[PDB]
Amino acid sequence: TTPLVHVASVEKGRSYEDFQKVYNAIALKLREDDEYDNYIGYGPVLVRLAWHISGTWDKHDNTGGSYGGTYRFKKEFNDPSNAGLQNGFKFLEPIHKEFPWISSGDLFSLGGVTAVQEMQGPKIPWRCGRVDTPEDTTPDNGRLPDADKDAGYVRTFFQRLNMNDREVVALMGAHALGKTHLKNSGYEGPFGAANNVFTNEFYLNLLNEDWKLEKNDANNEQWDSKSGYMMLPTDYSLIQDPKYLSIVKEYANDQDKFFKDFSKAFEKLLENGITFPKDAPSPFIFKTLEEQGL
Amino acid sequence: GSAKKGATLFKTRCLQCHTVEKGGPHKVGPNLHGIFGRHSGQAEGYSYTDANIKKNVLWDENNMSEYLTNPKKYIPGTKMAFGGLKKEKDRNDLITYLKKACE
Ligand code: HEM
Ligand code: HEM
Repeated sequence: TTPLVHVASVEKGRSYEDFQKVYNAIALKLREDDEYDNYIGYGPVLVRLAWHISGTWDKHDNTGGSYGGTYRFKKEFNDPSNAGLQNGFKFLEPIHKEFPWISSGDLFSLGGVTAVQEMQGPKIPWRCGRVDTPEDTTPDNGRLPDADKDAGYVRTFFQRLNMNDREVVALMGAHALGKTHLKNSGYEGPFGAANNVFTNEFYLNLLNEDWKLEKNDANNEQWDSKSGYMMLPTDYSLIQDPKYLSIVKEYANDQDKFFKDFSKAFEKLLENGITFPKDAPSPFIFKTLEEQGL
Repeated sequence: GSAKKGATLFKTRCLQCHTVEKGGPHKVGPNLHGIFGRHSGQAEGYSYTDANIKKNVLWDENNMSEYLTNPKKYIPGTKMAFGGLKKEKDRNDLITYLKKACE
């Protein structure tokens, strides 16, 4: 029949300016709804939503991924790995009604990019053209990674998304943002100090704080610092594996580099599984609220 | 402004990096006791960026409002990783609370 191929197809008569206005709506809602999750804001959950809709991809048969907007169906919606993302979905709801022409995949991925940018992270080039696919194309539950694992598991899992060591370390830096919630994932607590500003604090914290491995209220084991942070076992395994450890120290010493590699990795992530034709526009870099004067 | 609402804003948005009480521990950022009417970059025992010291400003309610609106804008090169209170109300409330909290 031939391998499954997903050709990027730009929304009819839409262009960069249109997508900037979607971005603006997302960013403005981010700025204004600042009470959510005890004043963390929606940023981190939008980033997590974009990663999760993307992280279902399987490079071997092109089954998962962002293209199909499949997060909009119950099977994928109620995936236990995805508990809590309904908040990001509901955030993005009024924006979808304002721009009904945008495909669901384009909207989710754009949510994540906007969040990373607004939170003073690096600029992330973004490509439009994802197309909504039928409910039977939705990936089965269980494609997202588990937290109670080691470095070997992490490296192996990321092979499926075509990510190498540097890309994995870079992407994991997103755990600078936000927190774990007990009712969502059986883990509880802030990953770091700046909850909604994108920094290299993940690396610095991993290396410089004093961590202890203990059981939380769900009887899950997590690493807690005396300074009040927490890390999942998968996070901490990035200092337990020598090759990972090198890269960790690298990003800890150089935020600029980390921003560059993260931008590359994140865009790759959001784009895995997508074939962009020749006629396709160049990737879009969107203007933050800040550089529009707000 | 509402000192109580300000107390909530501090607990959720500043406390992870600052304590307020006298002789309070330095954390991510410096202890903020006595902050108003003292020069920036002057907490004893704390290691500031040179940018914070170079800014050289006696902290008061207006400059505090400005800083907290956008800390990187008021002190470029600052290491305080904080987005900014973008609602004037919240700035007034926070500063009200901080006024008494750190006396
Ligand atoms: C081995 C890889 C990973 C594991 C095991 C993992 C696991 C988790 C878990 C269990 C949570 C808690 C969810 C909750 O309780 O609300 C979480 C939160 C989060 N994850 Fe990861 N994740 C991984 C990779 C990533 C990647 C690659 C990204 C982004 C590119 C990411 C972004 C986030 C963000 C931003 C949050 C905080 C969300 C919020 O505060 O609401 N994660 N992660
Ligand atoms: C509205 C919330 C906050 C307020 C009102 C606040 C208060 C202040 C004040 C008044 C200063 C100047 C201190 C001086 O010059 O002696 C300062 C600096 C600093 N704060 Fe914050 N803080 C807040 C949130 C945070 C957060 C979230 C972090 C870290 C994630 C942080 C970490 C720091 C650091 C590291 C400095 C020193 C900056 C430098 O030396 O360049 N603060 N803060």
